[PDB]
Amino acid sequence: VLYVGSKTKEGVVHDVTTVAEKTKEQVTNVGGAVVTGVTAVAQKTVEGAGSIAAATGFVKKD
Amino acid sequence: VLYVGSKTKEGVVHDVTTVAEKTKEQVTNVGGAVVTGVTAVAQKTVEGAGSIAAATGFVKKD
Amino acid sequence: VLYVGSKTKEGVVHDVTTVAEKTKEQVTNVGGAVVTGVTAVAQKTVEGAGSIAAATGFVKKD
Amino acid sequence: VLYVGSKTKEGVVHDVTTVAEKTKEQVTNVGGAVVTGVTAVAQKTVEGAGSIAAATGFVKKD
Amino acid sequence: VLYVGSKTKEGVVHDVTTVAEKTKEQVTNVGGAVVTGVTAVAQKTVEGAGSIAAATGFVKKD
Amino acid sequence: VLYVGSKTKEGVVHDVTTVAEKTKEQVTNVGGAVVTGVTAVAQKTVEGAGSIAAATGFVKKD
Repeated sequence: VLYVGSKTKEGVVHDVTTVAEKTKEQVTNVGGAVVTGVTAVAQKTVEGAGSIAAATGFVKKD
Repeated sequence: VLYVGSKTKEGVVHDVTTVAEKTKEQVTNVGGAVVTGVTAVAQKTVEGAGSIAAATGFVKKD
Repeated sequence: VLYVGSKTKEGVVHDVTTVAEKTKEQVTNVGGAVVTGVTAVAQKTVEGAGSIAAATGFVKKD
Repeated sequence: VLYVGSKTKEGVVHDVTTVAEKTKEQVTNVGGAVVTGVTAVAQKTVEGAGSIAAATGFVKKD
Repeated sequence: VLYVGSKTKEGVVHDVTTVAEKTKEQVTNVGGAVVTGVTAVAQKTVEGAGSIAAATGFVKKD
Repeated sequence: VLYVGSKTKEGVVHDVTTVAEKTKEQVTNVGGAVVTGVTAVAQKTVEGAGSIAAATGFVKKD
């Protein structure tokens, strides 16, 4: 194996643009999970049994 | 293996731009989790059983 | 293995830009977790059973 | 005018790959110009009368 | 004018890769110009009358 | 004018990779100019009349 003048990009996030203007936003939350923002997760390896990799807005009442 | 003039990018986040202007935002939260901001997680390796890698807005009432 | 004039970037976050102008933001929080800011986590290795790697806005009532 | 999370690329050259293997190449040159290599020119502005912008393999016997 | 999380690239050259293996190359040159290598020129502004901007392999017998 | 978390790249050269292996190269040169190497020129402004900006392999017998 050999790379010459190359580029590898395993597991990335880029160029996320969010323009929000003139916004009203009310939220009442009891017990649950409210997610209103921007999220960006970048993982190469996530190993494991029962694992929860990159949860967002999660409610687990086991 | 050998890299010449190369670039490797395992597990990265870049170029996240969020423009917010003229914003009102009210939040009442009891017990739960409210997430309104910008998040960026970059991990190469996350190993383990039952592991929770990069949770965001998480409520676990086990 | 050998790298010549190379660049490796395992597990990084860069170029996170957040412009916020003219913002009102009220938050009442009882018991839970409110997360309104910008977060950036960069880990190469996170090993362990039941581990919680890079939690953000977390409520655990086990 | 305003750019948000943008990219401008006025006048560029990129991703020029030339693989040459097992090559014999003889050149005799008298008076003239022999050009056998790879060239990449990138200019934003070249102004002027009679100007010669980015000549390659040029012979001028005025 | 205003740029937010932007990128401008007026007049650039990048990612020029030339792999040459097992090459014989003879050159006899009398008076003229022989150009066998890799060249990369990057100029933003070149102003002037009669100017020669980025010549490569040039013979001028005026 | 105002830049926030930005990048400007007026007049640059980058990521020039030249791998040469097992090469024989003979050159006889009388009077003229032989150019066999790698060249990279980066100028922002070159002003002037009759100017020669970034010549490479030049012979001028005026």
